[PDB]
Amino acid sequence: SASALACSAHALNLIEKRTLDHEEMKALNREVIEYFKEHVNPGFLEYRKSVTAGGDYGAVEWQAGSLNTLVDTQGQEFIDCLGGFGIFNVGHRNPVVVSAVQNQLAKQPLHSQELLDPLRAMLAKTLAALTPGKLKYSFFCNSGTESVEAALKLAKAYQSPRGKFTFIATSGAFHGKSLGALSATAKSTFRKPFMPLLPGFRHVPFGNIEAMRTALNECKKTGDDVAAVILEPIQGEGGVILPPPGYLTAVRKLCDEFGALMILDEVQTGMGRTGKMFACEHENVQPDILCLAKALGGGVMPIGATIATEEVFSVLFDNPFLHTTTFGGNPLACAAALATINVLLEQNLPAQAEQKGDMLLDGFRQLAREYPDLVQEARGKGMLMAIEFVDNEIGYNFASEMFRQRVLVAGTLNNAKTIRIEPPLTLTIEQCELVIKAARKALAAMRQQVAFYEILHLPNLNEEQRNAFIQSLKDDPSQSANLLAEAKKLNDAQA
Amino acid sequence: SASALACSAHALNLIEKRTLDHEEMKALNREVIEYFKEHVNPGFLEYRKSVTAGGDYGAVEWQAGSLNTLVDTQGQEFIDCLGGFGIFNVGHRNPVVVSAVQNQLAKQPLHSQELLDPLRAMLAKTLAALTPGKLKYSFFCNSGTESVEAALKLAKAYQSPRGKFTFIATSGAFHGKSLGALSATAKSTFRKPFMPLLPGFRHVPFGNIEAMRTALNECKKTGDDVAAVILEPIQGEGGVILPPPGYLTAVRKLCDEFGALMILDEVQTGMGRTGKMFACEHENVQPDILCLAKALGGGVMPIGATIATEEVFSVLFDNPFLHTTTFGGNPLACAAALATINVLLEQNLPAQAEQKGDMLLDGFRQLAREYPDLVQEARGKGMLMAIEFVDNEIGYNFASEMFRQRVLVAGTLNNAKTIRIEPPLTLTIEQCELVIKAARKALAAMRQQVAFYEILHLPNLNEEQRNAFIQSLKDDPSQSANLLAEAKKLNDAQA
Amino acid sequence: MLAKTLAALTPGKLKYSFFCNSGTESVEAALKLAKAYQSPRGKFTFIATSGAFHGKSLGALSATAKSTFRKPFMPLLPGFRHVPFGNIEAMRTALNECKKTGDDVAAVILEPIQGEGGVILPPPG
Repeated sequence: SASALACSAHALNLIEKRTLDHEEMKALNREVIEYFKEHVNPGFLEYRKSVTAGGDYGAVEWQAGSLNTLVDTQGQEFIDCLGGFGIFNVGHRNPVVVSAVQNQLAKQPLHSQELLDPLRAMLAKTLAALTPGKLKYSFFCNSGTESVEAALKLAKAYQSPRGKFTFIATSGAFHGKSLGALSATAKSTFRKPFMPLLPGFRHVPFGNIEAMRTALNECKKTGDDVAAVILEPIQGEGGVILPPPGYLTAVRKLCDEFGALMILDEVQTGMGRTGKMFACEHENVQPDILCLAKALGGGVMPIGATIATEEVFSVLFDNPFLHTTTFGGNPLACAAALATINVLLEQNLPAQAEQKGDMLLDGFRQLAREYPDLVQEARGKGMLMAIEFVDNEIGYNFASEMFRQRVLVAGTLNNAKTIRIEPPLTLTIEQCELVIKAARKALAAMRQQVAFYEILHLPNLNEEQRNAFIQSLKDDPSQSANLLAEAKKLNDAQA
Repeated sequence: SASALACSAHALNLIEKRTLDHEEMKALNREVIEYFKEHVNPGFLEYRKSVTAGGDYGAVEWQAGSLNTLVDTQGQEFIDCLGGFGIFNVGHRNPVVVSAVQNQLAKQPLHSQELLDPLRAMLAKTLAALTPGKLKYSFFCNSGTESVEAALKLAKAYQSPRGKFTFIATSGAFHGKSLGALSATAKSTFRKPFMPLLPGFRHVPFGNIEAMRTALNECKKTGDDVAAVILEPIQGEGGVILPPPGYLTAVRKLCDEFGALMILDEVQTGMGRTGKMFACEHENVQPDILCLAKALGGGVMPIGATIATEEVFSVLFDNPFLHTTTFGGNPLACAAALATINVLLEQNLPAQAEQKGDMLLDGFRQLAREYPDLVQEARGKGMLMAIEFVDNEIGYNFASEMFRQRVLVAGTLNNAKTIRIEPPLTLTIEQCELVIKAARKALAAMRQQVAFYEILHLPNLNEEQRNAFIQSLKDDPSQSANLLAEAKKLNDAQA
Repeated sequence: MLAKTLAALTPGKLKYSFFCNSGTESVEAALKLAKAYQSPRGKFTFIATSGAFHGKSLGALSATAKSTFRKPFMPLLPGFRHVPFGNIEAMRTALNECKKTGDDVAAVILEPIQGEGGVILPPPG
């Protein structure tokens, strides 16, 4: 349409604005819907349509409200129970993190890549102090998938001179979408269109120590000895799947036995979300390689980190350029990360995550037994929780109904029936009660709805006998579950 | 030793400081050397030793000086002829980019991942306006290697239902170090320790249209039909290798003929460095997929972009989650990118890059004819230039001698004899002449140096006349050529 | 007796014989010899020629070049490449590029005259 200069200028004018009048708002929303349709992806528009009602599919981000709230272009405020799928552990625009990023921005945002940058050393030292056991050396990148790529490359550089090439992952796992990481990721629909991927990747059931022992033993028998095992301590996109107690310990023991490396993917569970700094600290398990991202950026910067023992990381000492990345370890990202570690440790946000997590999960379990017609079960650990519903449509209506009540929730990439609850660790108790009540009203509306459909498909009743039921349902919506009871109580007698 | 909290607190105290006293500086440099040794990589310390003399290996970054200068922890100012290997096209802490990043930081740094974020739409529209031909849809990530990963995955999703799986790259190419991108990258030492990589990747000589035609025709004959060809318009890491005029056009025609996709990797050559916004505009060639990073962040943010035609990008419309990335398209990075596009277009920095590039390359070629004993050839296009020396030791001494004169230069990952000159496009004419003069003094010192060694190693010489010879060598450097001859004149006469 | 006879009958240092039952099996044994010799030396990729035929067992089929013979059974062995038959510069290019990228060639396999290609004669030398 217009020249690139005009577009950029308009964009900067809109970046400098702090509030919008409604004709400004309507024009901007119309613009972003158009440019999403013609330059980003129209599929996204259809998806949000499936998780909203009416023009709610077209809510546009504008600004962080408070630590735990987001404000769209219309001034509507939302409680964030999504947390960017584990990004905003210390809330939105955390004053400490914003302050550090602002100071380093005043000093120097990106490094020369040639001279020694001090914040990379400081952050590496901090992470060595913060990680269990012999985890000592850190490599910095910009995303979770990049961290997993660095983990895989470390394992390969260490194990290939030892005649081991095959990797074991678990079904339902997610480790990123770059081709290397995608070889470990387990969701069929994510992988099939891009096959062939890396050779020698195998998957076993998550939480099943005997299956994994079988895989390692068979790989040894056939000469395809396993270089590394990679897993999440708790599967995020699988629907917040908790392994049996002692699973991580048994996996460590197994890797020690077969001489395979243990790669723990804590991209989602890390930085205090599960009640401790890292999920592996629940069992005092130290992997050979640990993957971090998301929350490590403090909800301000993109960052990833791959920490390893000196024994394995030493494969990069002779040639320090064997693995690099363009922006990795830039001063802005490092400042963000250091500020985030400081905030988490000074406010003991892991413990808070355990308390608030217990409270929210208590509420969700009570709602789960009150609504077994819609909720299958609620699960979680710390502030990483999920509610699995009976259908996908049901969980869809839940996401929509929560969005209408201005509480942000979203689904899970590998589980279509599950809705995740992943709010900031700074979520207040008041907002905890508010989100529990919001969930209650959501489930109530959904029960009314499923009753309303089920009454329409019952075969053994006349054309006007339903209309009395629909009528009574709508203007007197109180006889609800018990009403549905009445409906079938006539349908089965008329059968 | 110390807790993570103490380390973080110290790091933030140091982020808030703007200058360092002498003893604070000595303690910080000692700290950063230690933590690099024990937590980052000791190999880096050895590398910087190989490109410096004495404590120069231990210069620590601190702050951007001006648009084109960097200041270490000791207050020493360096002219940046490295530009972060193509990152700082608009200089360091560009006021426009810093301003946009600060405004968006005041609103919201990272997006929810659920709602529509407006700056992603704005940037996608801007890039559609700025890119040649039918390049229309953009996917945003955080690095060059991620952009190449998205390019490969687009090609795979498009070509796998058409029975095409193999990829053609070129020798000397660099496309990233994530395993997917690493399958395309061509440098042996980067790839061997991590094999096996993706199957079906082949390489042909860069700039050789008949070799590539041979590869495609043989792949068709054997049923391994090529899905895509990926190449840089000018190989940056290969030593700034220029293809014959018309090569890119012929590659486009060839891909059109065989029904393969053309992936142009402009991670390094993009954003005005080669005298035009994209290098592909020199021949008016539109690829199917275009890769951007580095300079697109304005030297403030990490960002990557993969732009494609609707025909190819439409493979993600039915399932918009088929390829995603955690931080991709965050508001901070988008603000940076829009600011950079604005700066480049408003100050016509591409044309400036052509002018200053021509001037610097003229100077380097003159120095090349004056010093054929050290310089093999100088080459470049716009402000992407390189000087290839006779050996690696020579180019090493050049990098060191330029570092001592406080001009920043570095080598190229795929070429050990070549030193790249990649300064900001905002480099001023005064600094251009200063860099030419610095190169002259460097080459002079290197010639006097090689003379000094050759005089030092002659075996048919006692100690007295050797002391006289190097004494004279110091006291009259312009006689360097003659005395060395004299030295051998005598080293032969007593053999 | 047959191994000794073949040693007497073959040019130069060809000395040891392995006996199988078919051409494709002979090519399989050739490939396995090359692999066992070159894998401890860090070389894995094989170069064949277009129009070549070396058998239809999967190993040999990786070297065989006819599209219709191979496509329905892909994926085959990794690291097999083809260059035009009789073109020494193309093959030199393949070997040099394989060395540059760290995919060093373990072996080159070819017929002295391509039978199924239509009795294709290479240039003298």
